[PDB]
Amino acid sequence: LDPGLQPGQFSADEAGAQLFAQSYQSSAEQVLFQSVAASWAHDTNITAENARRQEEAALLSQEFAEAWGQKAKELYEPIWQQFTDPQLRRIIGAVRTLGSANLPLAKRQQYNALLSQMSRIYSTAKVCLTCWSLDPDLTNILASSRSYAMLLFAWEGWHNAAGIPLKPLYEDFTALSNEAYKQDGFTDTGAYWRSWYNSPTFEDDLEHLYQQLEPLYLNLHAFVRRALHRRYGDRYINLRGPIPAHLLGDMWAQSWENIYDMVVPFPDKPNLDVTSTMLQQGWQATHMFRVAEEFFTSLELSPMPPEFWEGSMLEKPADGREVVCHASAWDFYNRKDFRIKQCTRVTMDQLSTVHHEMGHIQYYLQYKDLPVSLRRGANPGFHEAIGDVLALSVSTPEHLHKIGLLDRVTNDTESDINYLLKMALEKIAFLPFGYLVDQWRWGVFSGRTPPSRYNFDWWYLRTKYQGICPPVTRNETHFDAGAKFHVPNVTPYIRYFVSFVLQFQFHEALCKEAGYEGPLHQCDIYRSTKAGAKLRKVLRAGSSRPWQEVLKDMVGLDALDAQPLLKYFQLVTQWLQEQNQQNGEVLGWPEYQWHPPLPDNYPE
Ligand SMILES: *[C@@H]1O[C@H](CO[C@@H]2O[C@@H](C)[C@@H](O)[C@@H](O)[C@@H]2O)[C@@H](O[C@@H]2O[C@H](CO)[C@@H](O[C@@H]3O[C@H](CO)[C@@H](O)[C@H](O)[C@@H]3O)[C@H](O)[C@H]2NC(C)=O)[C@H](O)[C@H]1NC(C)=O
Ligand SMILES: C[C@H](N[C@@H](CCc1ccccc1)C(=O)O)C(=O)N1Cc2ccccc2C[C@H]1C(=O)O
Ligand SMILES: *[C@@H]1O[C@H](CO)[C@@H](O[C@@H]2O[C@H](CO)[C@@H](O)[C@H](O)[C@H]2NC(C)=O)[C@H](O)[C@H]1NC(C)=O
Ligand SMILES: *[C@@H]1O[C@H](CO[C@@H]2O[C@@H](C)[C@@H](O)[C@@H](O)[C@@H]2O)[C@@H](O)[C@H](O)[C@H]1NC(C)=O
Ligand SMILES: [Cl-]
Ligand code: NA
Ligand SMILES: [Zn+2]
Repeated sequence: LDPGLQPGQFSADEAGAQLFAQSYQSSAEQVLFQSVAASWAHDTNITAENARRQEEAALLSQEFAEAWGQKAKELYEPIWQQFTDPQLRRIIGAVRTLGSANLPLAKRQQYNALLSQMSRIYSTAKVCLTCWSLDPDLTNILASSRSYAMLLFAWEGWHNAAGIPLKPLYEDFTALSNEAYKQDGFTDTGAYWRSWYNSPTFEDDLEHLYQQLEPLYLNLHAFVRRALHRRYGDRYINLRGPIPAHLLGDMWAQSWENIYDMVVPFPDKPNLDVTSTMLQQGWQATHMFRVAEEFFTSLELSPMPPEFWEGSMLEKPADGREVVCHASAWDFYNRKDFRIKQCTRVTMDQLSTVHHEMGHIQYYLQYKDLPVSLRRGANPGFHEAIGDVLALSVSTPEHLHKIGLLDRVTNDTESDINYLLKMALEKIAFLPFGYLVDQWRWGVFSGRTPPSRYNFDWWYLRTKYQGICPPVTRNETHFDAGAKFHVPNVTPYIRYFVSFVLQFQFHEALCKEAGYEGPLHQCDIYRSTKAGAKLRKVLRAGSSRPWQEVLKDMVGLDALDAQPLLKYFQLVTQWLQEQNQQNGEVLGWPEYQWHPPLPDNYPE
């Protein structure tokens, strides 16, 4: 560790702790910068040499964390929790958590190499028949093919290609992860991840929210399944069974907006999927980012800096390069560089993704002057919800009209149902998946799910929550969890479930603040500078204050609450119920064992 990056001496008291944190800050920014830069060089240009550089950057970060972590303990262990400066308690709190820096060097190198290889396997996997990548090829097939066999080929090929090779590495990762966080005093890595919400009743709180949301999901499910039956027939759709996992428009069945064309109740109202118009009008990636930016400046939030437009990767490279395509927003921790890396396609759902990612950037811009340790969301759910909140306004027919993507506007009950259904396919359908992923991982971390039940426990949860089944037989050679990015990339998931609740709480608060008086799902906060100021206050706080308090100041409540989401969707909730009753549907999938047959001519 460079002389310049090592900790010196400070008095063992609060005034010295302030001096400590300031000195940490100065060297931390240099260490984070080099680490994020090496990650960037790799992820926008995957090569062995880039990987080796990234691995060395990670080791350097571990060394830093160890020196400053050990020093924070040495000087402040008896007294940090009693400090008068609450920001300073949070900073010391973060600095003394060593994580992977608790590993001896040899396990460090093994841990870093495992992360690097899991990521390289996920992002370079291909399905060959001439090889299809996940982005754009397999995404497009899953989104717009309607051929059972083609969808099955893409689904099965992806799951096999990414998942199977990941399993030995993921087992070794899990062991070392646990070994690391056990030395910081947690039972397993999952306990550590859960501690970020600082809520003794976290798991119970989540389960109480899910119980209120599940009826909506059950009703959406029944309706969609019925629509699928009418297209695919009773051989491949069981009206009392789970839905085959390849038919819902997405590789993970995680959101269903791409099958909107199959379920839309009133098809001679305005077409609410504007992808065509976007293509017809010749939208490019850059237009999508500029349109998102302009929403943000309409609120008197910050524009993207020059360094964002010069630095970002906003399209998949056409040169020789292999890249990580999964969309991400990057803070280089130097108060100056911020970038998005996305293999942007010209679709409506990607317009939302652009907003999601710009939400991350906007947070980075607003809190960049805080101490590095506080440069994060009030909780991880907050960071994931910013961009989605704006995208709720953008997707309203009224707003789409204003930006030239919808000629006709209508304000009638049929158009509303169409709109709310489209939104339920995006939002309601995700809830079970958003909940289940970390249940899987918590079980793996705690040892409840050993390697010998990875796929068994995955599909138990996928069926339990989502009501889907694999369209071909799976066994424990398969590692279907590892065919989802966040798993080999070691990115927590529960944040997305929290996000999907939070974003409706935020939407209701910002619509109220903007003076809007109509139904929640028709609110557009565009150009509301009052809404901007309320949102800006959250962003600027970073993690400096308890998330419960930040939320209370924003929405008038100190807890996650499903009531705003329920109110948003009220009309379609009522309507789907009535439709399912009228059609004689069974809610749920009591034939839980059912799986579809293979096609006759398959794979050939
Ligand atoms: C789409 O249409 C709805 C419904 O509009 C109502 O019924 C229609 C058939 C017409 O007769 C309309 O004239 C009628 O308002 C619109 O929602 C309605 O918005 C208004 C305000 O924009 C709401 O009124 C407010 O009520 C509060 C008290 O509760 C007062 O303090 C305010 O001064 C204001 O009068 C009204 O509650 C609301 N009604 C419903 C059904 O919720 C909706 O705004 C419109 N959509 C768009 C995007 O224009
Ligand atoms: C596109 C996005 N990408 C992550 C990237 C997270 C990441 C963290 C650390 C290193 C690399 C990447 C994000 O920015 O958070 C995403 O992964 N989802 C958002 C999203 C948006 C709408 C609906 C659901 C979700 C969940 C999630 C997903 O698509 O699975
Ligand atoms: C992708 O990364 C490689 C390194 O892994 C880059 O190649 C280096 O480029 C510099 C400047 O042209 C050369 O001096 C080095 O000798 C190259 N190293 C190797 C081992 O090839 C490459 O330029 C990167 N590609 C892009 C488009 O950024
Ligand atoms: C796991 O499965 C592999 C591939 O085939 C799968 O199982 C057979 C029986 C078919 O039903 C097929 O549709 C499935 O996808 C096998 O090659 C493998 O040996 C199986 N068992 C083990 C222990 O890996
Ligand atoms: Cl999280
Ligand atoms: Na999609
Ligand atoms: Zn995100």
